[PDB]
Amino acid sequence: NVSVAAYLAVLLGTFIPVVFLLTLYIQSESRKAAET
Amino acid sequence: NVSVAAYLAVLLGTFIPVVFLLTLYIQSESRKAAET
Amino acid sequence: RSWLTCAHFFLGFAFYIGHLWHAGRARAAAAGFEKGINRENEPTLSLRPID
Amino acid sequence: EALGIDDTRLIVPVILIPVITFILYAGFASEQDNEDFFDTYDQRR
Amino acid sequence: MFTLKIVVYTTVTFFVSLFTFGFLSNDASRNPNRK
Amino acid sequence: RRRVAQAEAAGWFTGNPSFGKSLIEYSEETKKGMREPGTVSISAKELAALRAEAAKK
Amino acid sequence: METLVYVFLLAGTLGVIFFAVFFRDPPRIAKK
Amino acid sequence: METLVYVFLLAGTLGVIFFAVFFRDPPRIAKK
Amino acid sequence: GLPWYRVHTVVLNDPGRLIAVHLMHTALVAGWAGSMALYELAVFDPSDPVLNPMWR
Amino acid sequence: MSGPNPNKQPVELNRTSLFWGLLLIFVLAVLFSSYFFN
Amino acid sequence: MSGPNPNKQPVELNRTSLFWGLLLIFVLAVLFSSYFFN
Amino acid sequence: SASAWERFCSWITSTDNRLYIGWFGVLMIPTLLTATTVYIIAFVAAPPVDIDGIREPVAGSLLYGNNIITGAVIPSSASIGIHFYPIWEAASLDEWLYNGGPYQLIVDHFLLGVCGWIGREWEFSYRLGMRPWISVAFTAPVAAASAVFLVYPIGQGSFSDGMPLGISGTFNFMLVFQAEHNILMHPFHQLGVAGVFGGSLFSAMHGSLVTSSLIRETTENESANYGYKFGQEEETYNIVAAHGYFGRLIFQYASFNNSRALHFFLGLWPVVGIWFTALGVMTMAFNLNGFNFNQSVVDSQGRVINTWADILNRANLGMEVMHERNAHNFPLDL
Amino acid sequence: WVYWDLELFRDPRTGNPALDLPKIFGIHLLLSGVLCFGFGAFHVTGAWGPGIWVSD
Amino acid sequence: ALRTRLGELLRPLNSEYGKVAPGWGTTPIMGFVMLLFFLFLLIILQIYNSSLIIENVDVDWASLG
Ligand code: CLA
Ligand code: CLA
Ligand SMILES: CCCCCCCCCCCCCCCC(=O)OC[C@H](CO[C@@H]1O[C@H](CS(=O)(=O)O)[C@@H](O)[C@H](O)[C@H]1O)OC(=O)CCCCCCCCCCCCCCC
Ligand SMILES: CCCCCCCCCCCCCCCC(=O)OC[C@H](CO[C@@H]1O[C@H](CS(=O)(=O)O)[C@@H](O)[C@H](O)[C@H]1O)OC(=O)CCCCCCCCCCCCCCC
Ligand SMILES: CCCCCCCCCCCCCCCC(=O)OC[C@H](COP(=O)(O)OC[C@@H](O)CO)OC(=O)CCCCCCCCCCCCCCC
Ligand SMILES: CC1=CCCC(C)(C)[C@H]1/C=C/C(C)=C/C=C/C(C)=C/C=C/C=C(C)/C=C/C=C(C)/C=C/C1=C(C)CCCC1(C)C
Ligand code: OEX
Ligand SMILES: [Cl-]
Repeated sequence: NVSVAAYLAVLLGTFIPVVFLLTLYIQSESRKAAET
Repeated sequence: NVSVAAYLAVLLGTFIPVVFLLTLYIQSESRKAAET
Repeated sequence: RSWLTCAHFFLGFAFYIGHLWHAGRARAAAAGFEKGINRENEPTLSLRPID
Repeated sequence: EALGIDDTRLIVPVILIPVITFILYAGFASEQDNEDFFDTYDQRR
Repeated sequence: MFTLKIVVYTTVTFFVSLFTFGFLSNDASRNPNRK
Repeated sequence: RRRVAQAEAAGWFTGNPSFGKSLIEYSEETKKGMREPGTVSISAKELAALRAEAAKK
Repeated sequence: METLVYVFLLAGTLGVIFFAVFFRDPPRIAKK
Repeated sequence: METLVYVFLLAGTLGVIFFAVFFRDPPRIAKK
Repeated sequence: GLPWYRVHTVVLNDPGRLIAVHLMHTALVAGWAGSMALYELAVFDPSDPVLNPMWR
Repeated sequence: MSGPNPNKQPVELNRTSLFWGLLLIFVLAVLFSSYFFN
Repeated sequence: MSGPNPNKQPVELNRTSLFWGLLLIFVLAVLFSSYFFN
Repeated sequence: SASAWERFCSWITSTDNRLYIGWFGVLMIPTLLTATTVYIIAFVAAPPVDIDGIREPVAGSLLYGNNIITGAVIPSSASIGIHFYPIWEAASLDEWLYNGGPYQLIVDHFLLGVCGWIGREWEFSYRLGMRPWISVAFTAPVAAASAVFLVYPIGQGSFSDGMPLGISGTFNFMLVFQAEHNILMHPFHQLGVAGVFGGSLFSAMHGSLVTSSLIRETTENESANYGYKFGQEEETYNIVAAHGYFGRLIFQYASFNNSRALHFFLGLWPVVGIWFTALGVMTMAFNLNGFNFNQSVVDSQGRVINTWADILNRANLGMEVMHERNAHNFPLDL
Repeated sequence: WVYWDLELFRDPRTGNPALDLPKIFGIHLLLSGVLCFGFGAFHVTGAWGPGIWVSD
Repeated sequence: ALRTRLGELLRPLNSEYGKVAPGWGTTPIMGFVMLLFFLFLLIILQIYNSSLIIENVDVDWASLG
């Protein structure tokens, strides 16, 4: 039916760049908040 | 043999708290860097 | 044989422990810091930080 | 079998390397004072 | 197997020689209370 | 006071100004004074020029 | 194929140990 | 079981849209 | 700053945001109930209630 | 020497960029999930 | 009103805590991977 | 100005290295790195080992169907015994892998490395001008590792009886040891259990007493750990307050007034406990087993009334008749 | 990364961090020529090396 | 800027940043070499394209024998 280990591909390829963007945004927001 | 979808369990349960800790550390370091 | 072997293995290990204790204390008493670190001149405080 | 040596070629490094280390150590020791002291250890280096 | 044996013998002799002639090199003087 | 000396000269107090301080604690300083001991304030252009003159010829 | 996951986890743990040893926060005395 | 993954991805996209609409950065004029 | 294990104590003296986080937790629990029911309905076989009931 | 590198620069990501990146990644996952699975 | 909440506090995580958390999560994964897989 | 050997000795014994090497480290670093390398590669990919010598190999590596829990570096063959089995004493490398030579390599290098670690702890205690008895404390886990890796094989005459370098192998070692020596009834193992339980009790007690009486030096919006500054002169917690709390908890001289005596007790209890349990394993290597209270209660006629020791004996018999299948051709296990 | 401020990387004339890219290219081209000549003269030809895969 | 043995060894190899030859320098001979390289690439491209057939040069799998 549906090939396995594609769940890993879809979920990791969704998570890792999302993780990267969330980390960047939180880092930038905290740097702005500390600038004040 | 080895049950599938346990790869998802192991890898996501490894990544997500690691992601949380890395985000916390980077956020704290950038707040310290903008405090200066 | 079991009694002799076990007793003398016990005593050999115990006297290795004694050797380590007394060799360490002999070195520390010869160098002169067997009673503790001198507060006025602490050797670590005069070293560069390691990291 | 002394020191586990079954081939005579094994004796060459086992004897040779300590000789070179002793040569370096002997240079170090010839740099020293080498007279008797009355103390628990020698503070001269 | 002999080449590996002689390499291992050389390495063990080298490190044991360093150990032996390092502790002979006035190791008790190498303390912060010297001089 | 004799132990903050002989340690400041040895290299302590410099390098990691925010080591044993919390986020709020380190934010309270670096805004009302209390610079890192053993360090001075210098502009980036002046520091770059000094590093250029140090490596001259 | 789970052997790869085991090796990855062990290597990640060893890398964490390596970074905790050599890239640690340098201890300094504060001017309190 | 991939239907669950499809639904999760679609719902995540819709949640991103929701947060981009209602939790956006409020536009303000600067004092330049 | 606050440690990672004390991040939720900011709503300790803020009743409105305490109600907000309680509402968020309630929404998460209700959503889990709904999604769990949907998944169980997706994987349930009602053909034989005698030898394959819901607890099997 | 080992200390202040003059080339150190801060990194920013405003909320608009965060939302664009989230939308891009989620839409790419939606698009390519059907092909990874089959 | 909608604005500065007085209860806003910063959140910190020093490098020691980061390394402890990484070690904890990786060791837990090492421990429980054998049981999740079987 | 100095000789090359003097500069080499100054670098080896330098306190400016990130990790102190020292002369004991000269022996320690290569041995520990060799053991670590062989252990990693043999845990990942090593062929099964005929541990019992009966041509029935046991798989221990990850590539041969093991997880982290069941994986182990199998002890050497019973045909080898405690004969010295390096790589060059085997006809081929695969013969060395079949007979468990990696176990001997790892064990020998690891024991040399931990002896070097003891010596290196002494050495960097000496270079810093501190008292050198942390190595005496570290001798206890080294004693236990030696007892389970070298002494027990020496007593039983085979490196196959040493503790396997794994987790399930460790459990198998414990079960066979209980079956053949009844270690639970051995008073030295009971002293070791008291040592570890008391060490946990005293670690928790000291930690709770120090954390309970911390001197207020922080605000409500930060961790209490920042009230202590690294290198401060004053004490960070009220020793008198903790002493008073613990005196009123049990009785007024159940506490240690002296912090130095308290910390000596902290370092003394589990070190002595582990010393005693390691020596107990060393003595049971030569078959000086634990207490035997089997059939100690009889009635007026003489019928055996069982005790808890007899149920323990039944469990030990269950483990005894099942361990090392097809390796026993004789009734007794001498 | 730790030891970034090597004196080799700074221009003796100006002091700013600079790279003499034409001469670096000369050095790298000479190294690549030596490597290519060695590969083709010893590895491929079998003078000192295994050779390459040749099929029918 | 710390000074090392290897750094002092390689210092003359990175010491002439911005040093140029005045005028056009070696540009004409560079263009001649580029023209030769263009002709060579054209020749081998047309050989691989079988637009240029040379004696004893059979661009074919069968030439392996
Ligand atoms: C870029 C050109 C190139 C390439 C890709 C190869 C590729 C190859 N050659 Mg080859 N060769 C070349 C040029 C090249 N050669 C030249 C110019 C010569 C003439 C000198 C040769 C002569 C030659 C011989 C004689 C042989 C080969 C062989 C091989 C094969 C195995 C070697 C290998 O994989 O090494 C991979 C190497 C690495 C990945 C490097 C890692 C090394 C680590 C870092 C070791 C570290 C040690 C180092 C000293 C640092 C220690 C200190 C530190 C801890 C601080 C491989 C197909 C062998 C063969 O036939 O294979 C079947 C063989 O016998 N070659
Ligand atoms: C590995 C080969 C190689 C490389 C990379 C270089 C690189 C360089 N040489 Mg050089 N050189 C080489 C070999 C090489 N050399 C050889 C073998 C000789 C003979 C000894 C020379 C002789 C030489 C001289 C005499 C000079 C250089 C110079 C230069 C520099 C400037 C080049 C320039 O202006 O580009 C000009 C070209 C471009 C900017 C762009 C070209 C883009 C092409 C034309 C596009 C083509 C695309 C098109 C689709 C192709 C279709 C055709 C195809 C289908 C057939 C540069 C660092 C000059 C310099 O600075 O000296 C230090 C100089 O004066 N070289
Ligand atoms: C969206 C809301 C989420 C929270 C709501 C909670 C309730 C909803 C239930 C969620 C169900 C998730 C687990 C699915 C069940 C399962 O795994 O076993 C069923 C199968 C068993 O294998 C199968 O096995 C079969 C043969 S056998 O059984 O192995 O013998 C064979 O067909 C094949 O191998 C394989 O298909 O597992 C799978 O193969 C599918 C992989 C799991 C599906 C991915 C989950 C996607 C959502 C995760 C989101 C990440 C979280 C991030 C934080 C927001
Ligand atoms: C059958 C009998 C013959 C065999 C038995 C021999 C008895 C052995 C003990 C006697 C010898 C040791 C004397 C005390 C040790 C010492 O260093 O004194 C210094 C202090 C004593 O009091 C401190 O003494 C100090 C004064 S002074 O300098 O020591 O004079 C004082 O300043 C401080 O306040 C005070 O706390 O050390 C201590 O506080 C530790 C006291 C307990 C240690 C010995 C008791 C045994 C505990 C169990 C052993 C571990 C078993 C674990 C197994 C699970
Ligand atoms: C959907 C949501 C899914 C996300 C949920 C999960 C994410 C949360 C996971 C985070 C847990 C992190 C805890 C670590 C965070 C961490 O440790 O920080 C250390 C931290 C430091 O304390 P302080 O108060 O000094 O903190 C300073 C602050 O800056 C830290 O925020 O202390 C604690 O947090 C106390 C807990 C001790 C915990 C000890 C852990 C060590 C365990 C053993 C490690 C393995 C041993 C191996 C050998 C056997
Ligand atoms: C792995 C693990 C860790 C250790 C414990 C334990 C072993 C038990 C195990 C438990 C893990 C936990 C706590 C899992 C939690 C799962 C949860 C909370 C799942 C809930 C998901 C919520 C969902 C879908 C909500 C869906 C709601 C939607 C679309 C609403 C959309 C709408 C809104 C937003 C506006 C109005 C219109 C409409 C359409 C109603
Ligand atoms: O392997 Mn281990 O423990 Ca020396 O005895 Mn016989 O074998 Mn088996 O039984 Mn008892
Ligand atoms: Cl038998």
